Amino acid sequence: DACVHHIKRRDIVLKWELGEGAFGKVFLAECHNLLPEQDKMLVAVKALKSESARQDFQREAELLTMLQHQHIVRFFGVCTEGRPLLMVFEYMRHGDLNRFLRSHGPDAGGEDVAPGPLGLGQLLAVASQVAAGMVYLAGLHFVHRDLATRNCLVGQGLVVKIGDFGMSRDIYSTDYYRVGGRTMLPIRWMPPESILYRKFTTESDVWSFGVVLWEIFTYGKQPWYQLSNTEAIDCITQGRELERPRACPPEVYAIMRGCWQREPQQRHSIKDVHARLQALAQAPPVYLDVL
Ligand SMILES: Cc1cn(-c2cc(NC(=O)c3cc4cc(c3C)C#Cc3cnc5ccc(nn35)C(=O)NCCCCCCCO4)cc(C(F)(F)F)c2)cn1
Repeated sequence: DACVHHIKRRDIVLKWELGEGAFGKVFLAECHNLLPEQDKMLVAVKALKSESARQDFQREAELLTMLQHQHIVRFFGVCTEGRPLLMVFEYMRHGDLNRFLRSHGPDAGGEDVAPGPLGLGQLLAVASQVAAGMVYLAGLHFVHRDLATRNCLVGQGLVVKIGDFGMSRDIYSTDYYRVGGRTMLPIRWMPPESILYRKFTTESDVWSFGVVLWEIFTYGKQPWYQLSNTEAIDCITQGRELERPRACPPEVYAIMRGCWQREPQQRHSIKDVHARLQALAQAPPVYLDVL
């Protein structure tokens, strides 16, 4: 049921590689006649590799065209015209959110970003945008299962959008727990009911967002980095919480804990978390200076 848009291979011109995963690589490419205002624009093309993949390929592209929001990474279509199989994405020049945060933690000044550490309003801006994307998926009633900064992209103008890599399992292999197995769980981002009861719901995503929110104010630092995977599981199932980041106001840390209520339905909705963050984000400097 291909209701997903298609792109002729001839309109796609690979320039160079951006990154690589076990199951695929990403290229920067020129895409002609894709958008009307740009006769030529830049896209990020993912090439695959398997009959399991060619069948899997269709499923994700259906999903990707399906969820299109202002804070979900734009998905233009696919090139099924012969092989290799391609997926055409909007190009986000600042890379994933984790790299971006780490590059602007203390300790340069560029086109989109002020010199040195990201400001409180900027840190809040980044968090607000991710929330909105999670608000969208929650309305669509989808669960991300792997919400982390490594799966969020930053675009020119400091635009943050949600994606689901990758890539993530490869470049950030230290962020996953290998179960034998043979799968991998980002245990440091998962709530107690997911580690114990193996349940992943919408209210499991707010827990993930708090950890993402934690990540943002720690400038990309891994949660429970001082702990091993087994030791991390212990702390999480025993109700121990991540300490307040230095760059995090007591007002904002209260939001994290609201996402970290042990019982799934005692947590706040993602609509409610986004609203508090956006207000803080849009808040006048005067209000934030004394925060
Ligand atoms: C089971 C299941 C999963 N999903 C599901 C899958 C996805 N797919 C991806 O997230 C995805 C996947 C991927 C690339 C991109 C993305 C976006 C991009 C990119 C991109 C655009 N500009 C740049 C600039 C630099 C770099 N990358 N980019 C860079 O430095 N890249 C690093 C290169 C790593 C190479 C490995 C290839 C990884 O392959 C999204 C969602 C959802 F819903 F979130 F949108 C859901 C649905 N069902």
